[PDB]
Amino acid sequence: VHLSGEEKSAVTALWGKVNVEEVGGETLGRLLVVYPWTQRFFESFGDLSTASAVMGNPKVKAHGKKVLAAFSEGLSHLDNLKGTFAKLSELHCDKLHVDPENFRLLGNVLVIVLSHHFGKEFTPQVQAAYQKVVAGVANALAHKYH
Amino acid sequence: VHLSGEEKSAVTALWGKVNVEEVGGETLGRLLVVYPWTQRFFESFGDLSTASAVMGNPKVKAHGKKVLAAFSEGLSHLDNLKGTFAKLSELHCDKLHVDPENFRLLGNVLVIVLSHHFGKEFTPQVQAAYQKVVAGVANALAHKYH
Amino acid sequence: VLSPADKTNIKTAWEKIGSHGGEYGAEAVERMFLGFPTTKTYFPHFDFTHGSEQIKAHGKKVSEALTKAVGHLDDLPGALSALSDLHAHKLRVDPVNFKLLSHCLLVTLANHHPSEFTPAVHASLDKFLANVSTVLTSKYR
Amino acid sequence: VLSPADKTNIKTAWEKIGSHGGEYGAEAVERMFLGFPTTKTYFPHFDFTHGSEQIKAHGKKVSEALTKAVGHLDDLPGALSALSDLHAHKLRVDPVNFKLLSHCLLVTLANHHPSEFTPAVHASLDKFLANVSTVLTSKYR
Ligand code: HEM
Ligand code: HEM
Ligand code: HEM
Ligand code: HEM
Repeated sequence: VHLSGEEKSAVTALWGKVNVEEVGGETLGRLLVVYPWTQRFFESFGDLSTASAVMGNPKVKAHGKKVLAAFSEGLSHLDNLKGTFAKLSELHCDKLHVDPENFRLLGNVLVIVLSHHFGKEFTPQVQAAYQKVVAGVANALAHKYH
Repeated sequence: VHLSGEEKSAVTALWGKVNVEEVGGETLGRLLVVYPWTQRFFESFGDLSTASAVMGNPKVKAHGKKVLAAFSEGLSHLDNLKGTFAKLSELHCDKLHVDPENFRLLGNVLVIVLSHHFGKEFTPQVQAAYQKVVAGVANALAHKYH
Repeated sequence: VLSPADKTNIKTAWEKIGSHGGEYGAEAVERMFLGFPTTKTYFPHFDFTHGSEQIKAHGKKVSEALTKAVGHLDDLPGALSALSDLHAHKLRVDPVNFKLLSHCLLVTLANHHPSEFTPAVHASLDKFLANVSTVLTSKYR
Repeated sequence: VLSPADKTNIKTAWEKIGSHGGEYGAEAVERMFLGFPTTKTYFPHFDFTHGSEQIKAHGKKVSEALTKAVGHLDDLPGALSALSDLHAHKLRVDPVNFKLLSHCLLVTLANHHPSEFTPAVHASLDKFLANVSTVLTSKYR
């Protein structure tokens, strides 16, 4: 993605303070809770039928971190997100058969989560930034249908 | 994109029967009617408040011819759709801010219109070969953001 | 949201559908399977060859499911709660797949009813399918 | 489509807005224009500057609108008919812009009301905003 000196500094600085154990967990749950059809891809995870179950669920918390690290790796490799996620893009889109739309919903569920967490610090200027990062990760994770 | 030989036959062959004078404008019209917000980008063209008015609009007919031409060009340079379409992609995305989603709705309407014109000749298998073609084109036109 | 104009347009088209229901539903189901191969993963237990009585039995079913929503254009949520239980709660189908079948239903109606398939009727039919999708994919019970 | 619970969750949440709603109106709108600057296109006759009084007044209007909406959740097309006629009939707004502003209302609510911003409320408010959204972009009169 394209980021100005300042926005680049914010995206990182902030990302530095992120609780790595909570966020991707909280996020994936929020994705599961809000967009309920996304639960089809996570049935082997146990009970997802309710708000609490989504956020009580251990495997949800576990897989949630698996996504957080992939965002961080991405966050270092913004200059080459297509390469970074090329294997991962094939997994979702030749083998797991996920619609690229959700990739987009999930970045946005993440941005909320970050607001929910950082407060006044997640400024519109900082969000402005992430909405650019998250668009990219999505674009990046989707280039196997080409 | 990547069509087989059998598909490439079927695509070319049907496309040569197309009424190049009538089909693009049919589309943009059904596009414009079925999805009214798409009228915002075409305010210059006059009263676009109804199906009739939308269908009798010479600026819509005149425009379609060009829409359909951009498509035809596609079908000759199928495995280089980026190159071919970058100039239009730079146009639509940057100076027009026409959201990607709208590229897909056009390709689809183009498919309906083909169905409408050709009946049973437009077989399920020809619907597939084309659904490949419209995506690609719409993906390429999206491609300036990315 | 369905305009009074839309409701009129819809009923008229289905008046013209007649007993030709299930074949279009089948053709449609066929258009979506070949046109969008991922939507077949939703059917691991179905036969898929062009013949496919199973397709036709499901096409006939999907069609009348449609026909039913037509007679209840003023409250579909209560009307199709049953199919919601299937699609929203049990199968958890990704709404995009409704946009696909939806579009493929129009690909067909346009194909066999050219004269009926005007620009104006297409809008109403497209919004109709869209409202059928929302109900089927929303959970409200 | 809203469940009985969505309706509980929305009213319930919205009571917990005090008279602060209009300050959330301004901020989210700001998160919009700054996060997705193609959205400004719809406001070329407006003050934007950090702190605009025009943005101050417009968010008050937008929040009050959702107040009226929370006032009538079983009959949103009726209760919002005028904003439809403005957004859908005259302005002809691309529904993507509504998803962008909804998301931006979600991001703001989560900023100031974490303890309130439960996953269950997050899901009901989203459905409330897609509904509102569906209404103002639809031409139904
Ligand atoms: C767009 C952001 C996303 C990122 C960064 C991401 C990342 C990942 C990663 C790193 C894995 C681990 C695979 C491995 O190396 O073993 C994974 C697996 C998986 N992803 Fe995603 N993903 C994203 C979106 C999605 C979406 C939207 C869905 C569908 C709702 C999805 C469904 C899955 C499933 C079902 C698995 C396998 C879990 C298992 O082991 O059974 N992902 N993802
Ligand atoms: C299916 C993909 C599309 C194709 C192949 C296409 C094709 C074209 C072509 C050939 C031109 C003429 C410019 C030139 O080459 O001199 C054009 C311009 C334009 N396009 Fe598209 N178009 C597509 C989709 C869309 C969509 C969805 C919209 C918005 C709803 C849009 C909005 C416009 C506008 C507003 C213009 C110029 C209007 C004017 O003449 O002042 N296009 N497009
Ligand atoms: C126009 C929209 C649709 C309508 C009106 C509709 C209607 C129906 C009907 C009437 C049934 C028969 C259920 C029964 O008798 O118990 C059914 C089942 C089913 N539907 Fe749909 N459906 C629609 C869209 C979809 C889509 C887009 C998908 C996914 C690609 C889907 C997946 C299924 C599946 C997997 C079944 C169960 C089939 C079986 O095992 O017998 N439906 N639907
Ligand atoms: C939650 C969804 C929305 C709500 C509740 C809402 C509400 C309102 C209200 C209450 C007004 C002024 C009422 C009046 O003057 O009679 C208004 C005007 C307006 N809206 Fe929205 N709106 C929404 C979404 C959008 C979006 C996505 C856009 C496009 C980015 C947009 C563009 C406009 C414009 C240009 C005006 C006129 C402002 C003026 O000139 O005074 N609205 N809206």
